[PDB]
Amino acid sequence: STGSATTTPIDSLDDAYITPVQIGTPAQTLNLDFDTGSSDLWVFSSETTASEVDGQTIYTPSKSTTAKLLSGATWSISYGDGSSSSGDVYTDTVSVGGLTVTGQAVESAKKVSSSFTEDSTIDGLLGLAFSTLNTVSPTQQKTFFDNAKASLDSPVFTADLGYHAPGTYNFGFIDTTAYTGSITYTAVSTKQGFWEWTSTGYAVGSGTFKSTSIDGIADTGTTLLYLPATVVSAYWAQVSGAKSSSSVGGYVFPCSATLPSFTFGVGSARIVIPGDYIDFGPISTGSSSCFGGIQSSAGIGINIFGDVALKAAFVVFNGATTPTLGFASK
Repeated sequence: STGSATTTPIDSLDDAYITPVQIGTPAQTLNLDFDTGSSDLWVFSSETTASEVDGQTIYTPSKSTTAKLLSGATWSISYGDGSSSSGDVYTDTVSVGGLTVTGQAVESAKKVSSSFTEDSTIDGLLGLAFSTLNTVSPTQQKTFFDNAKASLDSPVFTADLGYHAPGTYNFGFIDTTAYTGSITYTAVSTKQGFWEWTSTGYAVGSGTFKSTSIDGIADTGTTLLYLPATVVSAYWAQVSGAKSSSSVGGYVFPCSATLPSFTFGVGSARIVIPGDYIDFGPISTGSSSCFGGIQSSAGIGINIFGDVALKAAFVVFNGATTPTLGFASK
């Protein structure tokens, strides 16, 4: 089997992407944030504290003939940005882009933090990291991908995120029309539960490539590119007036600037992030200070190849017995 679903930016900045997902019988379609940096499929629901719901579409398990309470199971998750959610668990039928999993754990939120409430466009998350990170207790649950894997034509999914435009998540096949040149595959460590890999270096604009190992995660659920302070300083030094602002919370730059590209290495291959992808616009409406899309990872504890990086590539998440990651230009 295979699946193919379009993913759409939630706003004009590509802060996140939503993908429609069918849950239950008859189908309830919710728009979920596919997150290769976590491993829980959770939804706003009929159980979510009323004051914490503001425009989201909810899953109502009592209206699904295939929903079953997973008795005694609870979940609770905290994300890198400090947001969180928790609740109980149902199993139900879940379909993405025509690919169906029966008995998928659907984690129903009883509580969500303010950032989730405030984002009316995101009805929940669909985790695509390794199932060892799943938070369900006392019986850990598998991700949608893990459950689908054995049925897939090939044990892979691909992320093809758009820059200010829709893109695609495919399951079970590689669309050879969706990228240019060849795909370069690189080793993955699953030791921390992430799609963790080592970039071979970087360049700023038309500058020379610096060969240096940068361990990080491929994370579709993180907006920006978070890299070591040395790398980030070298990038922003090429933008007149750019500075790190503790009050704003990262590097800002004059909105009058033209940003240089940023290249990262994948083996001997190179992915180029155009400068425009690094512009996140005014820090507040009307401001002439703009927020940068490359930020320091210092204090996170890991480097993160988030959407800024991933949307410059066609990315293969290869879930074979020994997982790997592939990157192609597009």
